[PDB]
Amino acid sequence: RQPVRVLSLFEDIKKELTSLGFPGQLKHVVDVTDTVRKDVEEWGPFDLVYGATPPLGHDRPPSWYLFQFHRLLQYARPKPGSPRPFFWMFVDNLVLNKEDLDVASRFLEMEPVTIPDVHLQNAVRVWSNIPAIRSRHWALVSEEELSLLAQNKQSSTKLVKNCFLPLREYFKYF
Amino acid sequence: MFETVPVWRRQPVRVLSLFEDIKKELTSLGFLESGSQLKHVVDVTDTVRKDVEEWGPFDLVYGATPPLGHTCDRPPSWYLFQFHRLLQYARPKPGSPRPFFWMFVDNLVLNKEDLDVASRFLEMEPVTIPDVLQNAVRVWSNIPAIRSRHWALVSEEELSLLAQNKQSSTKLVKNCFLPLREYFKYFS
Amino acid sequence: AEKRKPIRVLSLFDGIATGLLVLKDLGIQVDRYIASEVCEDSITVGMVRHQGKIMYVGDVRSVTQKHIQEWGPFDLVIGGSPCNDLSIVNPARKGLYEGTGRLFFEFYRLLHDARPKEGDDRPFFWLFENVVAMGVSDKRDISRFLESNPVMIDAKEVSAAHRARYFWGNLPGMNRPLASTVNDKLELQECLEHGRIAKFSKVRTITTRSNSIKQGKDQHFPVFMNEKEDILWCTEMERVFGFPVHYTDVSNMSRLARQRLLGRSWSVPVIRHLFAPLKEYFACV
Amino acid sequence: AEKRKPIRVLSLFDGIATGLLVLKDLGIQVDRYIASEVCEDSITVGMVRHQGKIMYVGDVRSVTQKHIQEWGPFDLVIGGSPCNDLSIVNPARKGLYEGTGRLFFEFYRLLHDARPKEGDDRPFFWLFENVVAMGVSDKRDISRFLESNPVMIDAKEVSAAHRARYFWGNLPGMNRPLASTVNDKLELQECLEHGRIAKFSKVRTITTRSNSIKQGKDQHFPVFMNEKEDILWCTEMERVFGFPVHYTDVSNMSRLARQRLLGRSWSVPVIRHLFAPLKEYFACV
DNA sequence: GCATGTGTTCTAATTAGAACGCATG
DNA sequence: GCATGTGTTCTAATTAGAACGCATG
Ligand SMILES: Nc1ncnc2c1ncn2[C@@H]1O[C@H](CSCC[C@H](N)C(=O)O)[C@@H](O)[C@H]1O
Ligand SMILES: Nc1ncnc2c1ncn2[C@@H]1O[C@H](CSCC[C@H](N)C(=O)O)[C@@H](O)[C@H]1O
Repeated sequence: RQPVRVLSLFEDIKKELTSLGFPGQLKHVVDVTDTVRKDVEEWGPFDLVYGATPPLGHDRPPSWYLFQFHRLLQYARPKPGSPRPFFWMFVDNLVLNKEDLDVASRFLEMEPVTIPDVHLQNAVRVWSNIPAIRSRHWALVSEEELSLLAQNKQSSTKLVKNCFLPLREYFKYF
Repeated sequence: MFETVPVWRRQPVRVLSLFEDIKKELTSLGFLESGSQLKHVVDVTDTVRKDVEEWGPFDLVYGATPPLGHTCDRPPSWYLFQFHRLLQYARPKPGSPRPFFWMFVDNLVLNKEDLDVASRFLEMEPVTIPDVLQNAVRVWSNIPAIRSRHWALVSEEELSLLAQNKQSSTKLVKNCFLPLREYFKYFS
Repeated sequence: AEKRKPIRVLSLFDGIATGLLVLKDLGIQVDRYIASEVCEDSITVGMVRHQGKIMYVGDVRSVTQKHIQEWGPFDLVIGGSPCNDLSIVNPARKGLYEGTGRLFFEFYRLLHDARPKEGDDRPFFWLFENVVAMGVSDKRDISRFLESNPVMIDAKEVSAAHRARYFWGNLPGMNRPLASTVNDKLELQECLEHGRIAKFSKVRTITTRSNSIKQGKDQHFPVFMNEKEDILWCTEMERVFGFPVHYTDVSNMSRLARQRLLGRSWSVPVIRHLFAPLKEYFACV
Repeated sequence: AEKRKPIRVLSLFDGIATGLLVLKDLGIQVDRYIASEVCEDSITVGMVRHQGKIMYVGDVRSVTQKHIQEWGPFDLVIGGSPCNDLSIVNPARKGLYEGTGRLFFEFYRLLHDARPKEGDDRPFFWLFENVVAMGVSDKRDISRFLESNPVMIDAKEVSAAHRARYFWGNLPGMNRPLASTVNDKLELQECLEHGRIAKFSKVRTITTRSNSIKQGKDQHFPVFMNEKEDILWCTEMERVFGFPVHYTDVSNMSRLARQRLLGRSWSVPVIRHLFAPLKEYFACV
């Protein structure tokens, strides 16, 4: 089980991936506007491609992050026949409106999973080809409460880092 | 057909009078013997060409709009168009020996646009014959002495006024037939 | 004479030059085609579709006898005066002697001026068209002034629409029955564009009123398209009337302006039938 | 030697089916022409003018990866996404990422879905069109997503109108110099109806704004006709764009609806110049 | 350069639709 | 008989024209 090479877009995840126990093997790019195919190729192969919209209330159209993610994700795929395991994950902090969410599902060719935090408090949506993210039956949470959470957030991460958790099988730990 | 002919060779005029009868006028002037020549027709709606030919050759075709009052059963233009129709019916063959005259008289019933139509169909502008402004009439005809003489000028503004007084409701006016005396026999 | 000569035509109330279209289609050579018309859209269609062959002379009431003698002689005098004061579809019609009805007498006047003098054997033809749905008194008076009884011809026999029209004239064989020719389109279906279904075999009389294209007391839509109701398109009305497709597609005219022109015009195959025996009397390039 | 086969085309934002019109003009056999379009006026023009050849599949956002593979393989993928939020003629444009501007990425998506897999060397051509007069970053971003720079082609050199457009793609010889042909109407005078005088050689870019048919800051009338000035007619706009005359005369559309379609459409001779080399790769008539 | 533009919006004119109409074959 | 009609005049909906805009080749 080889280590992991991660391409990080917009948001750095070195601090979250160090507790994960997953030179450096993480390429982090802030804005990807002038990032062409050869640039992504030159950054070596990748096993995990991560991308996520900025926190609620932080400069760019929300769809931009999604479209640019898709573009670089296509740049970073391996050969058609599968040499090893390839993983990608796009995370939204509820910035995306109803329109943007359906665009997100159309381009990534799958429905999103809703990630809640209660004991609503903080929530996150996730598009991913990880079979482990999908089949976990998370506690059901709807939009109406997520919306109220957003409305109450604009007036002003854990299990999402456990969305990283089931990647431990794939690579060396610690 | 303009030229005058010697007295003895002239014939008693054959007259077609439409809408209004003028027998009394022509008789008083002496165009018709007091022993009864003049065909009078009130409604020409069903009158065809063969009827007119059957009614014998004509020398004078007369037409006149009814005088101001309720006597206007038909639209004012009806009299003009019908007059034109039957006039064409009664024209002599082109090498015609005798003089052929026609006349249309308006007693001011005709509005401006209808006057324009009348002049267009008869191919000439009317003559205003004022007898006084007591009375006045507009006259279309191929009779030279009528288009030639210079009567007193009358104003449309003055004439619209006569129309109003006559709507509220003679000798010299009957001199439209005067210049015809030298063309037909005269009885007296 | 010696040989046939190109025809000389006086067209009163010419509209969209249906007469010239029909003369051209029959191969009849045209010396001159003088048209009296006042509508700008009509004049534009005639100017464009016939490349300035037509000599336009404006209002019919401005046509003097001196003009007829100078522009002539004419071999053919055709026309169909306005009927918006004659047709009983207009509740406020003013009759033959008022409004636009009296424009008929202008035709009677010019026809009289156009006729050859006494002793002139030369062939002379005239045709006057108007509607059947008029007063019995106005029909009577028209017959009297034209000295002839009309022939009733419905375009339904020779086209895809009801159009009962009276025709006064002296054209050879006006009285003969109408035989359908190979080229005629007798059903509404033949007039529709691709992918359109006719709900009716023949449509009714098309007027300038927008919804004259709807059928019956119930005002039904004439065609089906994609299982939805629809009216006739302009190109389709043109086929129904017998005009070439896009004949009226000129001067950025709207559907209303086009139907206004079509609704006043003659059914082309009817005029073709009436004009057909004239090619014997005139040159045929 | 394996014979050439008829072409298989996916057309996104088809409009009035200019693509199919050009391909048929070049004599290229077309097996299937699958088009994505939303505007009912556009679809109607397409259905009628091509007699129902086009398979309409509706909104581009409803076209899936699986549908592309099931309807394919495609030889040619063409499209021109809306520019009402791209063109700098709109002071209220919302940009490439909002409004109708984001529809561009739908083309980008489906293009990727239509590409042959690895190891597949079969010929695959594509073309994307939009305006020169757009934001700098928007042109860059489009170039970034398509991984290509555009060729600039102005219709002015092959027709009677200015129209500077960007073309992304891999068509054989897109860069190559343009050449005049026998049926290239370079002058406005050649586009006008009979009896109408052209005041200018070329006209400026025609848009959905009606007065874009007038010229200059002073908004001059382009044409002279019979003692008056006039704008272009629908037929003349069609000729200016290189479409067949009366191409858009369908479904009772007004001048504005027709110019709305033309305003968005491609310049036909330009598309012919771009599609011409495809004659070598596919079966011909 | 600086003047041109796959558009949007607002106003008066037209459109497209519908009511109204009754004498006529 | 009873449906029909080369029309006219009402509406709410579109059309046709003009003002607005300023970054981009
Ligand atoms: N005063 C006038 N002088 C000449 N034409 C007139 C006129 N008043 C109305 N018209 C025209 O007379 C026409 C009557 S409708 C007849 C049109 C023609 N028969 C055709 O087949 O197209 C209308 O086009 C109208 O524009
Ligand atoms: N969501 C969508 N799906 C499919 N077509 C769409 C769409 N949104 C807009 N369109 C269409 O995209 C077109 C862009 S204009 C392009 C027209 C075309 N290139 C031609 O030659 O005519 C418009 O016709 C518009 O109706």
